[PDB]
Amino acid sequence: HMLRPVETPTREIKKLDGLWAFSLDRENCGIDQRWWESALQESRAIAVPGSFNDQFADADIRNYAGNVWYQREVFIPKGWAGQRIVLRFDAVTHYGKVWVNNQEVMEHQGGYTPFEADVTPYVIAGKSVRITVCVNNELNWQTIPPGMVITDENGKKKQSYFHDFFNYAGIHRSVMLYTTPNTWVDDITVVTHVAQDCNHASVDWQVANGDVSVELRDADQQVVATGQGTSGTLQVVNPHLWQPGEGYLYELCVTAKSQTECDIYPLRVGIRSVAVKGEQFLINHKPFYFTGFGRHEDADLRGKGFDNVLMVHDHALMDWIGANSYRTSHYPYAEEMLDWADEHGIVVIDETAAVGFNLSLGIGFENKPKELYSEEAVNGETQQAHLQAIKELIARDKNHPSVVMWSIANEPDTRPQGAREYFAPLAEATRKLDPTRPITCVNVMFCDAHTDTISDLFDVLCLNRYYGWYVQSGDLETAEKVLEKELLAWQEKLHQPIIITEYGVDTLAGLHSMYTDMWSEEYQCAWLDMYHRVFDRVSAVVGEQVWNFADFATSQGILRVGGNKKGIFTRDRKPKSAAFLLQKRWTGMNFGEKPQQ
Amino acid sequence: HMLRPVETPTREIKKLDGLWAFSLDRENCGIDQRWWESALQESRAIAVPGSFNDQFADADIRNYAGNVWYQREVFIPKGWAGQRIVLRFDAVTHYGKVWVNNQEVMEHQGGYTPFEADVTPYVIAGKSVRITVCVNNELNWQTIPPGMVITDENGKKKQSYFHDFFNYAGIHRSVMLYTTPNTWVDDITVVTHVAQDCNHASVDWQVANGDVSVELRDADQQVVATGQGTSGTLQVVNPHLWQPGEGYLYELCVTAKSQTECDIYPLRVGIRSVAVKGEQFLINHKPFYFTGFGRHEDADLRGKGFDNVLMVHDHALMDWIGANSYRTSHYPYAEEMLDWADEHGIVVIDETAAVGFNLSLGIGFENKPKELYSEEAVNGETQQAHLQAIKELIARDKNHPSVVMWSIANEPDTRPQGAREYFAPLAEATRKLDPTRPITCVNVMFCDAHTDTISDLFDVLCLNRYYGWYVQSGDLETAEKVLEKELLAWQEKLHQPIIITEYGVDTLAGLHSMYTDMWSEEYQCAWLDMYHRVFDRVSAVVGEQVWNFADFATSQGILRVGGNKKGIFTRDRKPKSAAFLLQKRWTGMNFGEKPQQ
Ligand SMILES: CCCCCC[C@@H]1NC[C@@H](O)[C@H](O)[C@H]1C(=O)O
Ligand SMILES: CCCCCC[C@@H]1NC[C@@H](O)[C@H](O)[C@H]1C(=O)O
Repeated sequence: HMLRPVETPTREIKKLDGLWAFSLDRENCGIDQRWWESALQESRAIAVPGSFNDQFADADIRNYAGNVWYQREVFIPKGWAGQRIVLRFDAVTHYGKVWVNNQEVMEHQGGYTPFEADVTPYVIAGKSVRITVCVNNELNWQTIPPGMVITDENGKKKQSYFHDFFNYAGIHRSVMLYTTPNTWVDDITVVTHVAQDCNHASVDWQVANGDVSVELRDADQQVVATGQGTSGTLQVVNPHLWQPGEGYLYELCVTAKSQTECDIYPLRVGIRSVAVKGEQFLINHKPFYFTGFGRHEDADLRGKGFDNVLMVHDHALMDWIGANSYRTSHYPYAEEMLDWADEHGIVVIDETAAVGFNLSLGIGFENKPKELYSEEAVNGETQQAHLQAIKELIARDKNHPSVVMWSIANEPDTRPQGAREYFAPLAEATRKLDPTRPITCVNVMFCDAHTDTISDLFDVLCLNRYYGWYVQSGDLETAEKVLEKELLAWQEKLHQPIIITEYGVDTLAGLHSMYTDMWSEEYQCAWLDMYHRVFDRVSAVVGEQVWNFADFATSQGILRVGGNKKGIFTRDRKPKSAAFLLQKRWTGMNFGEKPQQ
Repeated sequence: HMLRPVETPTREIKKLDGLWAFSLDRENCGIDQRWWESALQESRAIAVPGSFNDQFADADIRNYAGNVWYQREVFIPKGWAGQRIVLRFDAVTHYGKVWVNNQEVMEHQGGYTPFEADVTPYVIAGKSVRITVCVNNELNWQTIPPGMVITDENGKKKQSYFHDFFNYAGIHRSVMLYTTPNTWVDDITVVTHVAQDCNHASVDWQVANGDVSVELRDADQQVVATGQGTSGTLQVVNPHLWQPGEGYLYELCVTAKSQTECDIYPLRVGIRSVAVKGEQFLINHKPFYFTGFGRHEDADLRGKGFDNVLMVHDHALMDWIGANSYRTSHYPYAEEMLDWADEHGIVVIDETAAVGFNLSLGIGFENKPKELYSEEAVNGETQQAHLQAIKELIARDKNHPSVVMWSIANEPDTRPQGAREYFAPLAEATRKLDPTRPITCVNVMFCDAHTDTISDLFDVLCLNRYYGWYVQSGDLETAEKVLEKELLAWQEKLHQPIIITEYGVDTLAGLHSMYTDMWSEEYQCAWLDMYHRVFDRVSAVVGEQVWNFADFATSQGILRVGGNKKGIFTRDRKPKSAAFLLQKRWTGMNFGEKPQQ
């Protein structure tokens, strides 16, 4: 049971603020020598939140595999003698184990979701405790995402993985201590139903030794509904709906009264209905059309570290270009992202970190498990770890009205028997963990309409298609034919709504061509344009998401010229020519509505 | 009297073909030691045609001022015992003096026009003579263009000049030996009149001890007119006219019969009428609208050297983009250019090399004659040299139907009294040297409508305007207002047709901006677009020529990031985004007709 921290009977002191002591451990003696005991040797200042790889311009820190130590002292605020205090890590990429002054208090696997522990017994209010963090950036076959650690003859660990983006690690987001009353709200769940768009209710179901009443206050803070019951309610309402263009928010505030002290938790709600009918995706009983991007949490110097200016600027760009939706590509994003999405009515495809369950999308000319689904590779523990990743993503983003669909994985290889054996239970478990949202699994190119094995276990079909790029390279005529043929094949086979969640081409900013050859800005424009002409001719396609909003870092190889260049913007957010192409189509269309051509 | 070499009683052996011996002369002892006597010492292979500056990747050859020696042996063809043979240099940039085996035979000042000498007495037919050329790249106040040589304390000559483009030198074009019969055509002049577009004649006037008859053969080689008379004729005709879109060519062939031997010269003619009426420029009695470029003869490695692939490719680009006209910016171009223009119906503004008669367009923070028009600077000899440059340009391109206007100079400073004193006689002398074409002088920005002194001495007003770039920098709103105000002021003051012969902005390929700030591709697009919206609101503007077709080399300075970047194409001919902007406007308009907005 987890909620995002906020105010009044609750209060934060964040240690996000500032520089920590940081150290490597090339021989992994930190645990043996109990480094959490003393203040570190060999410590250098590092900034949190932020990846550790790019911060020191050193290829050895950058390419490190192992454990790293983050440590900082802090003064525990003194008006906190009688309240309950928690230590919350909003993300520690891959694995983290924390000591609060010689006392292990938490441990976590999963680099993208928050994890907290009550630390009341282990701290002296009014004085300073020392926080030590042990961070592991290693991936094996039971981590979400999977990878393999390669140890050379000399014990240097080098991490290989099967996804594009670079394996940035560290404390990527918020680290804070926050206090709730000893009687406190611990979890909230809100569900919205709507009929003729002027007439429904907000079911609730709450959970910590406190009798609870909930007021549903206005944007004007005018109250229009009231309930009581730990097992919640159905507050019935005639309302203004949370819509894609505007995203209205009521405020449902839950009051947890114990007979002495009280706690109250403010939770914003968007009144909207999501469903799939035939080949139509409907938000509030109207067929929506998705436009926008796959994104990444990547940026210069800070890696995957959260940054407010970046969020403000990237939403300004996305707003300008006319995007209405995005997918949290290949891991759960910072919650600040989803909060922004709620206030602005941005439609979001929420996705777990389950990427790389595929051993066919390689560079060439170089020792893998020859069976993807097996005891050596993706096995039962992997499945359990995956289900737990689904449970953490859902427990954190269930109430967000902007999250409109759950993505279980991205681009697994579905051809082997055992893909369906691995995925079907996860598809079912996910539906039972949130029956109010449709479910998806993003589908790779070579698992075509004929060969794919699991897409009928999901509500929406999300395709990643690169005809004319990785195959039929340079050939816009042939690729157009292939793309039309496979889209009609998919619509014939499943009669589900189709979103093209990935389509894009590597483009060097400033490379121009009078031909329309690959890597050129002219080719990025003509290729996106040919895709758009096809989408507009297939009734089932309800959504387009250009593969990347910006250029991002990847591991080194012959396929990646300083990373992935499929961005519409450069890594410093400057637009390639295709940006204006996109802006013309996406602002020239009626909002949320499929282009009539 | 000069004509371009061609065939049958005439025949070429070109020494353009191939590598010559080349040498510097840092102490100028080549003339004293009569290097033309022997085969050179210290000689390295060099390619002709082509500048010498960029060919060796050496900054000292590149930045040299002085004399250089070109020398090659050649075998004089033996079936040339009884015909007359000439040595023709199509261009030797700035100055050249040639010895044909210890016999000075020619000398020339003027780096852009051909010069030839009969060499019959000085050669043994059937054996090989040695050709030595002395080339000077220096500019003083009596050269077209003017410059000043700066000699430092150690006698190193460094050339300063007052124009943008780099002072490339050498043998830039064709060097050939060609034979005519001892009775030969020596000069031709053709004039075209046309009334209701189905009804007029071709006046002629011919000139070398030969009785002459002229047949006017078809594209089908069908004869439709015939004359005789050294003093020519008026062949009256009902015809298909030389038009801008197509450029039909008759062939007028002149037959020079002596009683024994004969010579005949083929000369293509375009039947078209050019005139100015009010604020209208008419080709064949219809108002034309100019689109296209200022160009340059500049390209990688070869400098200003002529190259056939470059001509084919640049015309393919210009054709694609929709350009119908161009100005031979800042010197006469290769005649092959004007021949191409004739066959393709490209309208050309022909311009002399008289650039830099202005000492106000400088970079800053650095000794010039404080009076531009004076004995120290532009004086009477400069005027005579300028008139001779006008005479050479006109004698070479008079018959070309594509040449539709003569440009006397580019961007002189007209404010001082003495600008009108210098220019008026040249304007008159030019009208009397070709009364069939309108006359222009390209006008610089700071000689505004109020202050300019000489524009009323010319038929067409050609403006070079850079509001929003060099002034009101970045400000599209303010610059738009200024540009409209000055264009209406010019139309009010002179009621002449206005061509904007220069408008452009420096643009780094691949620099992009979400603002529309300078040096960005987005700014090049928005600035050209604002100019186009203004032009379309002023009745007198009949022509637009974006300043540069491609990026070109300039001398070093703080204003030029690796040269001038105002090109629409890069120096390797790849398009910036604005190229598509241009292609949309220029191909979306009715041909030769002003955009109705
Ligand atoms: C032949 C199949 C090619 C799959 C390649 C498409 C990949 N999908 C997942 C994304 O994270 C990658 O960046 C994308 C790519 O490589 O740019
Ligand atoms: C303030 C007046 C500025 C004049 C500058 C305009 C110049 N006209 C002549 C061209 O040869 C130059 O390239 C152009 C420029 O500099 O790019």
